[PDB]
Amino acid sequence: AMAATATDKIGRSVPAPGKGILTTAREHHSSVKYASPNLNMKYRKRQL
Amino acid sequence: ASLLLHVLVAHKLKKSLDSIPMSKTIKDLVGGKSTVQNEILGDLGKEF
Ligand SMILES: *P(=O)(O)OCC(C)(C)[C@@H](O)C(=O)NCCC(=O)NCCS
Repeated sequence: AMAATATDKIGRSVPAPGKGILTTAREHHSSVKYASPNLNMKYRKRQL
Repeated sequence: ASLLLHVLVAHKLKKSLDSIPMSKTIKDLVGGKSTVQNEILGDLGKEF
């Protein structure tokens, strides 16, 4: 379903593990009061 | 113990005695290189 890679940030320890892969869950919550047709499969289907 | 510690930490970072000031910490002198911090702490435990 998904496959992703991420680097982390400025650093000086090559073997230290980091949180770049957190980015796979990135999404924008500034405007979120009403549900989004794009997430609703019935809508997507109707459009197809 | 100040000559012995200065020399062991200086020789590990591969720098002359004047390059390493005694006022600075092991974490400071090492930068982010925690691989080298673990070696200095292992060497100080072996020594004293
Ligand atoms: P520093 O704070 O980066 O410490 C060096 C370390 C080698 C002891 C540390 O970074 C470490 O535990 N590295 C291995 C992390 C790990 O298991 N990542 C997955 C593949 S080994």
